[PDB]
Amino acid sequence: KRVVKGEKSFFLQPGEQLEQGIQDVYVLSEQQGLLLRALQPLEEGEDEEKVSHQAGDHWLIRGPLEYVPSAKVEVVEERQAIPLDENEGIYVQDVKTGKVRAVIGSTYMLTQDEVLWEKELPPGVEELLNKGQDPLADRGE
Amino acid sequence: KRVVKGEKSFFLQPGEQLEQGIQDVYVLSEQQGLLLRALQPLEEGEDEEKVSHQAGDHWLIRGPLEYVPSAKVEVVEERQAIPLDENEGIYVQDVKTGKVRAVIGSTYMLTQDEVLWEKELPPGVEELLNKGQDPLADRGE
Repeated sequence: KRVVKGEKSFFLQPGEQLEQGIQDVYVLSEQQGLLLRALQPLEEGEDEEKVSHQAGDHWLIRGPLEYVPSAKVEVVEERQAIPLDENEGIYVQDVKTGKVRAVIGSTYMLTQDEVLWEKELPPGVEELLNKGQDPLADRGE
Repeated sequence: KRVVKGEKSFFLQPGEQLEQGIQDVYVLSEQQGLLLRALQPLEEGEDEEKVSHQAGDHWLIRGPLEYVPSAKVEVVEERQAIPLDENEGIYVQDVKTGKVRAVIGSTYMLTQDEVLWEKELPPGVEELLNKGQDPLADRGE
């Protein structure tokens, strides 16, 4: 395969074929991210540094930038951040280890190897959490 | 593409085409603003300074001026200010962090990365806020 991008016009020479038509590039705000897996060992030096991936890896792409998918890379998931007030939070689980924790405070984008963990409650505690906002008359009788 | 603006008349040469017809420019009062996103990295030095944007950014355009959209810029939203008396206010949320606050006083235009946050109340408090303007006879019996 061969990936062609940009303001460019050309002829499909005989033998060639477009894979999935004319596709449009991924522009991303700083509230948006891409999860994407490597099919083959690759080297992508977009900036001065060089990230080197293995043939099964994942990584996350976040920020305000325009990304065109390489031929060796597969896009897995589109991510957004999660907006959190101070004294709000969510429970995330690092599935590489298992360590579920609570991230609380600023807005947060789950990185690679993180998934949302549900917290489960004993029977009747959930009915007491919401009533306790103003349980006045209940407290009365 | 190519953006043509002004008192000007010309012929569409063969091959060319207008995108969406003859369009009219955005004139804006100082109570009106535009939210608009960058598609590609751009440089727009309208004044002496130079704002440099990335390929996913947002920014806000406010004031009394006439704005014609560039080819690299996309208009996202038209904003107005919100008129506020002293000791009135609204709850806005900076979604880049999450920090919901209360802006109170002068009239206010939500900048980039701000959205309105709803404040929710316990059951029965809302019925007591409005009755307390003159709760005379209720207080009596």
